[PDB]
Amino acid sequence: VGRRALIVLAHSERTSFNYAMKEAAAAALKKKGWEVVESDLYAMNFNPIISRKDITGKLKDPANFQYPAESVLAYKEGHLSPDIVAEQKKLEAADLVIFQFPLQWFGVPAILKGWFERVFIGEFAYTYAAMYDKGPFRSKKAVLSITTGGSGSMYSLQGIHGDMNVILWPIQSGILHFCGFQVLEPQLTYSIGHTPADARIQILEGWKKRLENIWDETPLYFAPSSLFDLNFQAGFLMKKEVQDEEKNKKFGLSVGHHLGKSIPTDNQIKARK
Amino acid sequence: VGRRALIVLAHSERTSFNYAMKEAAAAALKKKGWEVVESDLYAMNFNPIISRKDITGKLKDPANFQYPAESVLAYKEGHLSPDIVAEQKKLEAADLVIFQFPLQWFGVPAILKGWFERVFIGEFAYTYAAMYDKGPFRSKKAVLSITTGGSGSMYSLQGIHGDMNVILWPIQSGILHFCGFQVLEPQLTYSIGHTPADARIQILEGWKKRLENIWDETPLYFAPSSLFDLNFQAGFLMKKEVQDEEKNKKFGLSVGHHLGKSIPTDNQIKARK
Ligand SMILES: Cc1cc2nc3c(=O)[nH]c(=O)nc-3n(C[C@H](O)[C@H](O)[C@H](O)COP(=O)(O)OP(=O)(O)OC[C@H]3O[C@@H](n4cnc5c(N)ncnc54)[C@H](O)[C@@H]3O)c2cc1C
Ligand SMILES: Cc1cccc(C(=O)Nc2ccc(NC(=O)c3ccc([N+](=O)[O-])o3)cc2)c1
Repeated sequence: VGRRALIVLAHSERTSFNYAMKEAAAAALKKKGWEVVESDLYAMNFNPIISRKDITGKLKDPANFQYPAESVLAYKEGHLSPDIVAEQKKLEAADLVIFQFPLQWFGVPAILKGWFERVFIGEFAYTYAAMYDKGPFRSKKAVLSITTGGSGSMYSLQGIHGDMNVILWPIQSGILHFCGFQVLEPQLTYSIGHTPADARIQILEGWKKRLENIWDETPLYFAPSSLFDLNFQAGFLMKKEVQDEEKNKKFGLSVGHHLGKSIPTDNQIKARK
Repeated sequence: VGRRALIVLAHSERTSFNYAMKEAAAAALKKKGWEVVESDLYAMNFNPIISRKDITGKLKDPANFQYPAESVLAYKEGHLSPDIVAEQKKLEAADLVIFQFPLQWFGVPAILKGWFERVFIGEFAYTYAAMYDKGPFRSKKAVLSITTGGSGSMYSLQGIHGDMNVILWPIQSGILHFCGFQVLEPQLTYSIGHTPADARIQILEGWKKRLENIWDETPLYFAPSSLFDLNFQAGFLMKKEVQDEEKNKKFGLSVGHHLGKSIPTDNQIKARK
């Protein structure tokens, strides 16, 4: 159990179900003796774009600009934009991280996809040496909590919207696990434009119950980077003895590591593997 | 063949490979007698956030705000924000649509993920009746062209980054096909931070070759919405006779329609199915 957390609301409104879920998250963690940092994004009319004005001091190369390179430099010295630096020390503090938001266009709203870019800078958040489960934030846990337009049958394995494990891999593995996070199961509060008034409290209640023993959960299964060739000459492929083990096995490992086989369904939604 | 197009650069720089790819796209289409609209996003320091100030006139409900509902209303009358309306008539004009950008955090940069939200409004872009291949933009074609941090072996089926078909479903199906677009194959220009100076011309050349007979291509396979239960009582599931046809078949249909089976690999990258 850890003494700290971070919540990130990503909806304009303070009337929304997302706000209520955040205030429900707040009151829940506050009730267990956790510190609850809040990066209410829309409230702090946050910057979502990457111009060259993230870096404070002189540009090392102001002719052609690799933002990748010029950002990494700016961190280690200590002259980035301090609205990035402010948000960074919350993460160094916070053991848990909760992202509350709506699914609009099969992904996270624009204002969080700018948060991810500007804050998660190389060395700080990710390295191309310290990757995935070896990554900086490996001693942390992270959770998603989404508010969907369609129903839960639409995003089934055979709904028109297709699988939901598929829409969570880009995020839960590609961002959170890539930095280090032991990604816990997400909270899929579907079709909220239909739900009754009382069932928009049952959801808010089941959330608070869940948040009690949240650190003591077991996270989702991602093929650990102990199973891979971490050098860029072989091609960063999966280790060659482990390839033969899975050719007698029926499923994949993750969604992205389907291996052209069965997807162990609810890989990104349930944890028991 | 159509007499129009639209390109959307989503990188700050005009030195970038993305800019060169856009200028290469521009000169290519201009050479074939196509009109080339350009929404150079960073140049038009574009708005990526959704506040309530997209709608011009009075808010129908300024107590609790569904942006979904208040946006749809605002379109059909004709008093949205005109920087949205300006971008919209380009789409009504443009037959083809090219998205040039970098893959940062397993997806599209923040400034395009705001473009998608504010411009693709209900009735205009998508409907919950006219869905997918029946959708508004069904008489149009759309393409992606990406610039990646890692190499092409990393995003193989057994690389640490996992599949690339998996990272393209959220976008190519969940955005473009959902509106209508017959999504043509994407342009995966990998690891550009390593590439030699001359091979950063071979790529720019092969692009221009490809753009000549681009409309005469055959698009990617997405399970058409003729195969689905388009009413929200059964649950928007796949039609019940078609379910039995695929239980004797070995592969899935799409990535999201894996059906817990093999993924017909390069579903989102090659077209022959
Ligand atoms: C916060 C952050 C997170 C990231 N996360 C990931 C991740 O999770 N996974 C991942 O794989 N990558 C990641 N990346 C890396 C990202 O993919 C790279 O930024 C991008 O792929 C590299 O292209 P670029 O547009 O940034 O570079 P460019 O600015 O396009 O550099 C390309 C070079 O080609 C030159 N060039 C070639 N031809 C021409 C021409 N005709 N005219 C002019 N110049 C030319 C340019 O001058 C330049 O030097 C991340 C980057 C950042 C900043
Ligand atoms: C009752 C109430 C009040 C205020 C606020 C709220 C709320 O959070 N609404 C809400 C409900 C749903 C979404 N997501 C979508 O609408 C949506 C758009 C496009 C897609 N898509 O194509 O997958 O899904 C966003 C906000 C609900």
